Amino acid sequence: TDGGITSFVRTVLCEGGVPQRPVIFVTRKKLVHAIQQKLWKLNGEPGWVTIYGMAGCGKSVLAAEAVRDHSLLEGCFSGGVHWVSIGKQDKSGLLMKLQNLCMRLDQEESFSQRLPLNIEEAKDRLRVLMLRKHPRSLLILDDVWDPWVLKAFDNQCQILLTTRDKSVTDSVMGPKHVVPVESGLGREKGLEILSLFVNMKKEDLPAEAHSIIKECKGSPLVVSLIGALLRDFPNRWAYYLRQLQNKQFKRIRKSSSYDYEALDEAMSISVEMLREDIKDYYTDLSILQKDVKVPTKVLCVLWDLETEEVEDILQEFVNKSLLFCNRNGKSFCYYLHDLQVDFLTEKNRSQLQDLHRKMVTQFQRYYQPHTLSPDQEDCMYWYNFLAYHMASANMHKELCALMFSLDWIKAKTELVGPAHLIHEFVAYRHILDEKDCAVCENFQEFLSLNGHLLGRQPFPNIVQLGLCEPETSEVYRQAKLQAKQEGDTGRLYLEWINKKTIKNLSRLVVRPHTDAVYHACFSQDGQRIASCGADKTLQVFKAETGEKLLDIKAHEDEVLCCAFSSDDSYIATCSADKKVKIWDSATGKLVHTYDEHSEQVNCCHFTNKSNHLLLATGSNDFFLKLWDLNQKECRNTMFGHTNSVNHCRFSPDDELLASCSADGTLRLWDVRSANERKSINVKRFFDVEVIVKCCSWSADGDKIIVAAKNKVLLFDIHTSGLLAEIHTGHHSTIQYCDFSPYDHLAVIALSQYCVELWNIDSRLKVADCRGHLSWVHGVMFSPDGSSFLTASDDQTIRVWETKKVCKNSAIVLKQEIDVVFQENETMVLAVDNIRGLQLIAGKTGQIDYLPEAQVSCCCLSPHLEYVAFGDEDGAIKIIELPNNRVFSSGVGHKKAVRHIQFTADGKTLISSSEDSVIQVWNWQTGDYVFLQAHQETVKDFRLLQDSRLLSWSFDGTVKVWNVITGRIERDFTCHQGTVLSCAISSDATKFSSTSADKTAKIWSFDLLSPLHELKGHNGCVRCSAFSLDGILLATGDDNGEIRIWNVSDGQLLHSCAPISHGGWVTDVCFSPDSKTLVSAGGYLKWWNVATGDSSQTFYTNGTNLKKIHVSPDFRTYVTVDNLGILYILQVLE
Ligand SMILES: Nc1ncnc2c1ncn2[C@@H]1O[C@H](COP(=O)(O)OP(=O)(O)O)[C@@H](O)[C@H]1O
Repeated sequence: TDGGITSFVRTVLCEGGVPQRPVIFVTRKKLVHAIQQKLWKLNGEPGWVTIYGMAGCGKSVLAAEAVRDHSLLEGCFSGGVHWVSIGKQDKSGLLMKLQNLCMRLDQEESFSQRLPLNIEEAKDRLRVLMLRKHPRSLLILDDVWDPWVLKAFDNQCQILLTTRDKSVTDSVMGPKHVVPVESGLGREKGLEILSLFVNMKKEDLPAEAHSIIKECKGSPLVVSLIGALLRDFPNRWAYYLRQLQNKQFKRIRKSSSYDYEALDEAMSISVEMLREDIKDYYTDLSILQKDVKVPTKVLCVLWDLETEEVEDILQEFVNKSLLFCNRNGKSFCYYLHDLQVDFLTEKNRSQLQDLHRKMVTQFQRYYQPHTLSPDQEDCMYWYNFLAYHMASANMHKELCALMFSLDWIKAKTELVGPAHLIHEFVAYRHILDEKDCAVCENFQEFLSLNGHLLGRQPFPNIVQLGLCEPETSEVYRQAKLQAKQEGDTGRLYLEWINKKTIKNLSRLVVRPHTDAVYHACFSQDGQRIASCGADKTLQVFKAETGEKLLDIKAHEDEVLCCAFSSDDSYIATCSADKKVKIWDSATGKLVHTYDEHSEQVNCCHFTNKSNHLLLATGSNDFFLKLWDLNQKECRNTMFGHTNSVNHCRFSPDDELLASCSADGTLRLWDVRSANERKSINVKRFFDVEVIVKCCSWSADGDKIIVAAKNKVLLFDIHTSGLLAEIHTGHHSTIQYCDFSPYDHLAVIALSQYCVELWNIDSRLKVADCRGHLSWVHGVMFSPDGSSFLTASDDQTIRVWETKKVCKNSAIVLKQEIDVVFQENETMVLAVDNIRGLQLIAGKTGQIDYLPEAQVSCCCLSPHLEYVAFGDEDGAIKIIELPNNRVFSSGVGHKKAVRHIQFTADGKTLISSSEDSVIQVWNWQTGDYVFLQAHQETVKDFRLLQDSRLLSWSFDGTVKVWNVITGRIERDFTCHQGTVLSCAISSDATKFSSTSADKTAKIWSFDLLSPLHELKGHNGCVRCSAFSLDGILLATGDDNGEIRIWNVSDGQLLHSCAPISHGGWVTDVCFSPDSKTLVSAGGYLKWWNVATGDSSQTFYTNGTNLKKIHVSPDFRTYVTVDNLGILYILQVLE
């Protein structure tokens, strides 16, 4: 003990949160220095300095000491040090930590307010604050347990960690050091501690002294604890040596209790000597978890006391080394050494539940779940632990009542995201929703769909989101009522009416993982399903009900794939730990492991024939391996791939092994000899590198399908010919697929939660499977191909039945639709996502299908009775509804048909395509009027007053044709490039403005020049509308911007346009009242004329909307997102 401090060192250390010396301190200069050395041996270059050793040997104390020396601080870590206490943590654990470390480093919000909402984000937000804002700083990781935790700090920093396992760094790259600390000190130093505690000097130290140290195994933690006794009870020296002698401590699980012995004893004793009043307070600390510094306030409510008092009480404990604590800034928080938490938990075992119940009880006697303001020292403790205690006390009614509440969700998510809660629901499911209710799933699904929204600023009206759930959901009822209980307050909640129809409701949905699901598959008889994800476990459940069957902890790192053997007798799993494992599918007992791959093994499939029993594995190490489960050894190692082997399947006729890799090849090895028979280079891309993934065989084993970037390809196993090439979801990359055994069906997880099954041979999409709003990693058919499963990042696994999914339906449409608001109801005609078009009557299912050669655009004749449509090949057809059959085909159009509309009257059909003519087919007669704009291409058009028609091409030109007399009355050149949209002033028509990459020039039809150029937008206008007379013209920006302008030749009124939109702003529309402006782009969003927006609500699952259909009453809306979901909203009662 002494002084190396410098007031500088002080501040730097107090800032980084570095705990300060113990009650009694004894230098260990020999080691302190050794560490420091390893620290300079870092230089300026990032690295790792590890201090390892048995618990309580002093590792923490040592660390804090190393950075307590100006000489080392300045000129080395000039930027300071940051102490992060971590301990044993799971994914949610580490987030709670990182979140905290982030509230610390960005105290000013130098780079965004709000904490990170997940580990991945957090890691990033940190790699910045550390490589600027805090450059040349030392990070202190205290008590690291798993290697993956360091993998989040592995961002070019200089880190000094403490750990019991000297192997937590085996999973990290970078220069690494080590500094072993002996389990215990030396009799001299040991004696020193006691010497300093009792107040003597080794000389006057009783005989037992040299003998006591021997019992405390030289462990500082233990020694201090005892030295604390001998101090508070100066006579009983030989007495205590005796107690320490015979460890009278009896803990269940007798067995091999290491560090316990000595510690348990010292603890048992010291605690027993606590005054008969503060004795029950310490017992209460048996619910204080390992690695969790508790703020004072917590205990005040626990013990119905007040700040000062509590602190004194707890100060007594700290004085005996029964409790530790450090400054969090004025307010104090107290922790416990991991070893003591174990002591207390073992001792007071049978009271734990009650102690947990005592907490919560005192939390309710003082707070409300959704009331705690973010200024309370204990604010955090409650959010991330209130749920814990309730369940640790096994309180159904209490817990349920907290989780099954939007207020809690809203309150918490807004503070820490939905990450944690999504975990809680899985964890506490058992004690949570049981009975017969599904109120759990409801909230469980609720968090899936909107998880992406919750926590993100601006915090989304939780009531709205809840209104978009099934009527039959608690989430809905809670939100609905939350609404009505406010009826009239300048809000108005839109209410998705056809919410019912949409939602491809899958026959079954399973939630058994706490992290992303990477792969899942059916048992050979299809009765069961096994799924393995990033949560490190192997899971199995009945295919029929999701009824959990097995919950194994398969690996020590993410599980990339899993499969069943030919007789479902086994299940293998291969993971990132580079191991492969075999399990008894019945009992789940490990039936041996095979570690031989260098890198992570991705592929693992068994032989199909019930005869032989082999396992094939592909790995990032470029090899493939055949294992003979009937042998403790590998059987073959196929060398050959140029890159990572991503997939492999045995042929039905077990003689061949197909293999798929990143080296751009498909390959057929010969099982019986592990020899490469063929290799098929994938060269269908325009030298570029391509990765092939999923790759299954045909029924006869004579064909193989594979996926590469945007395509699925069918090869002839023999000739090696490409028998087919279907192009998938435009331009993205197929993440996974699976070929059925019938109907040449193929299911592929397109790109990001999009799932569509195609028909090879027909080379056409058959169905759109909408079920996830988070990445889909895997997907596959049951063995009879009667159904398929979906595995995703939203950590769910859903089972679908093919038949039901492939049936044609109005659940998913294209964005080409037309609506007719006819008072008593709404009517939507839409181009089906696969074949024809649907006559959807909102406010009633009444969906009527009309098949057709895949139309390209729709059209409704006011009065219904007739519907018209565009064609890919240019065809035009009117169908008459009253009959629903007899139609007509008016010849014309080269390119595919774009816009298409009926005349005011039911006769004549104006239509445009991708060329410069506008067909005016006055059907019924057979007459035609052509408008050779001679432009380049008619961008679009729209009917006008009396048989007059406004038209704009992307040549800056806008014309005013006359139907009946294809005569260009007016012709303007209002822009030097594509005219994107433009509307009329409706009222009168004195005005009709444009918008076109640049600004929004507004005019009057007459003056062959614009009234005034509005060069406001920086992104480029894409839409606009005139106030229903009013005197305003709102314009849509290509960058979510949207300025309001005034009908007065040219000005620049208020630019209400945040983003802190969600991509583009493809539409606007003033309200009759000329006060509320409705907007649509990445989502709908209402505003308030003249500064400030409004009901910024309604987030649609999908984005990139186009044209929002408001109605007369401005109390009904219809739209369609790129997810093909039909939104028919309508202001609440
Ligand atoms: N050098 C020391 N001098 C005095 N007490 C010490 C010393 N080292 C450790 N201790 C005691 O042990 C405790 C710190 O233990 P710690 O270092 O955190 O164990 P671990 O290294 O396994 O995390 C303190 O409460 C203190 O009383």
